[PDB]
Amino acid sequence: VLSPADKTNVKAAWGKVGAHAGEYGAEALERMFLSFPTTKTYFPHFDLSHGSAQVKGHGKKVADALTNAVAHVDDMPNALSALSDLHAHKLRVDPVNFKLLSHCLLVTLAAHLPAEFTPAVHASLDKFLASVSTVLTSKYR
Amino acid sequence: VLSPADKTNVKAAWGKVGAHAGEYGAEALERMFLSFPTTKTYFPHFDLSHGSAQVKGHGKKVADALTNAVAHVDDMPNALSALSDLHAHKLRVDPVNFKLLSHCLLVTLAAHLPAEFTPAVHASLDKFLASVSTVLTSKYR
Amino acid sequence: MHLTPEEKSAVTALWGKVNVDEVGGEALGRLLVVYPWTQRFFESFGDLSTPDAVMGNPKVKAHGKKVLGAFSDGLAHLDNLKGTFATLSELHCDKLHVDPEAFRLLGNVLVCVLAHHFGKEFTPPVQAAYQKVVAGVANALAHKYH
Amino acid sequence: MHLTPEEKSAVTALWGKVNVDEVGGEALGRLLVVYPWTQRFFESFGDLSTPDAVMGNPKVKAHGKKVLGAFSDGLAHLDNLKGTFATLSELHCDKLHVDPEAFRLLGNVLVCVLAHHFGKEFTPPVQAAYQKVVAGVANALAHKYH
Ligand code: HEM
Ligand code: HEM
Ligand code: HEM
Ligand code: HEM
Repeated sequence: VLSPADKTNVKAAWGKVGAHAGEYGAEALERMFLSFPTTKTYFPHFDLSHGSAQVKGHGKKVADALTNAVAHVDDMPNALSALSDLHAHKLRVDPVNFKLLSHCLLVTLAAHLPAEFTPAVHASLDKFLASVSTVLTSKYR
Repeated sequence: VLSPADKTNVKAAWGKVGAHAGEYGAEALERMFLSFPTTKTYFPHFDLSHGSAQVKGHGKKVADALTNAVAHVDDMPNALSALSDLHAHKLRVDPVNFKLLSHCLLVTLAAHLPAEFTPAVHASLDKFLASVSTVLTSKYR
Repeated sequence: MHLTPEEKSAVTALWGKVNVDEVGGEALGRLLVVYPWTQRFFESFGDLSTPDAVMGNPKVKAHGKKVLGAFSDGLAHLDNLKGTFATLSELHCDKLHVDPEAFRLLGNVLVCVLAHHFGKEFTPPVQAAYQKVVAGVANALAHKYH
Repeated sequence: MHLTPEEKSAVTALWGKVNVDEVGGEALGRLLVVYPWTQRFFESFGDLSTPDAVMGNPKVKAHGKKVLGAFSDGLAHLDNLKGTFATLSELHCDKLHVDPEAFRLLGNVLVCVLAHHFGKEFTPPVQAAYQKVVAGVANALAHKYH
């Protein structure tokens, strides 16, 4: 459960991301595809090449949704209902995969928000991605 | 989330366990020690030998808690709060090990309730164990 | 694959008693039922809406038998699983796009299936041999992913 | 390892730029903070009640340096991590009772620290290669558990 300190930390950190969230979404995907090649099984229809517009676009989409989650950090389940739906009944991504993207997201943030990526902020962001993961896979069965 | 169906399933299969819960608890442990030896790192103080009384004693405690969770299927977070606190604060069992135990519990039940261990019940028991594990791990960070 | 001679004999002795047709059908059906997300690979199999629709689906039964057939063959080459499974590994990756985690779920389900069928015969130690085996097979099937 | 000459060179080259002192202290402390349950192994270190208390704790810092040191030496035996960590694997199992999963958590913490430190320099391709090493090291260390 996200503590008030956590919620603050997250809103701060994400606050800093700003106009770059789209780029960071894209970068996180790229790192995921390269580090955990099994994740590519879910994107056969994409051009997974570096700088692919499909990848960029998807990067934006994910980032945006994260944004929306930080904004409704208090009501995630409700804010992401549709997305939890899509994933459980359409996409059907295996839950193990959520942890890989989460990790690539930390790495990307760390590499971009040096000053802001403190030990306390790191812990919070992780918890947050974990909560987001739980929400997205809650209606799986 | 557990559905009415799931609930009926669990109560029924656990219903059948009856007085063997204890023995089935001990057997799930041995199964786990044998198949996933890394779990043993948490019981350095135990005699893990076949028919160890420590294991017997422990299997009963575990079975009692599960039995307690079934009894309070509509209020597990509260029925297990204390055990949740213990695991989070003292034991500090890495989360991954819950899945290992859950797995060995399923094998144990499968091995003992052939008539009841139907696909439907199997699915329900798996969701159940997952739920218990989530509760026991909820206060970890 | 750290199968001691005694673990290997145990895998093999039990495997002698298995009806791969039957077990294949059960393991695969059960997988689609416990982890419904895995149904994403079989949208052409028809009706998988309920446990009976899945367990009884003629297509699931036939596919299960195929899968376990391949697995059985693997059991005769415990020495060279990666070699044994290489073309299949490539197919699953490149053509089927099957997330390998699915191979681990099936292994666990299969272990529950063997427990269900053999009861007491599926001892703690027999389970541990089979645990090594399903893991080795899943690993072999994921070896060619890229 | 299943490291490409190119992957080997990438690992090797960034490492050359690492301050093990600083990176070791930070990786271990971050671990203790992100995954609080890993503190069960360092009771004797003191007050790890807060990020600041962990990050400031000298015992943590010094243990961190020892861990990264051994890690550092393993990068010289990338073609035999198994043999490089054999004695360390037994120790961790038989004396320390450390769950191998912690090896995995640290690994990912390490990658986060590296990214943190190197920014731009720590590219997707460089991270990919590092992910293979941390995974490799963790396997090596868990290898002798029984
Ligand atoms: C951090 C958790 C995640 C979030 C917030 C997220 C968010 C999204 C969003 C916003 C969409 C687009 C919906 C639309 O098109 O309207 C999407 C689609 C998709 N996601 Fe998830 N995702 C997450 C995790 C994952 C993971 C880990 C995978 C696979 C490894 C994945 C696989 C997919 C796929 C394949 C699509 C559809 C792609 C397409 O055809 O455009 N997602 N996700
Ligand atoms: C759903 C799964 C689990 C349940 C229901 C459960 C329940 C319990 C209970 C009832 C106790 C005894 C507390 C007391 O002294 O009153 C206990 C203790 C303990 N459990 Fe858990 N537990 C679970 C999972 C795990 C796992 C996966 C591990 C590690 C592999 C673990 C490790 C321990 C340890 C080390 C103790 C202390 C035993 C002793 O020193 O006597 N538990 N657990
Ligand atoms: C023990 C692990 C497995 C083995 C030995 C195995 C073996 C096979 C074999 C022999 C085939 C037929 C190859 C061909 O069409 O040329 C096949 C096809 C297939 N397998 Fe696997 N399989 C395994 C696991 C899985 C799992 C766990 C899934 C998905 C959850 C899966 C999904 C598929 C699909 C979708 C096909 C093609 C079916 C079709 O004809 O439409 N396999 N597998
Ligand atoms: C990169 C992976 C790791 C490496 C290379 C490593 C290496 C080492 C080394 C070289 C020692 C020195 C002890 C001696 O020689 O007597 C040590 C001790 C120890 N390690 Fe590990 N370690 C690793 C991961 C971990 C993790 C993740 C933990 C727990 C979170 C851990 C817990 C310990 C403990 C508790 C000690 C004993 C220190 C003492 O005596 O106070 N290790 N490790």
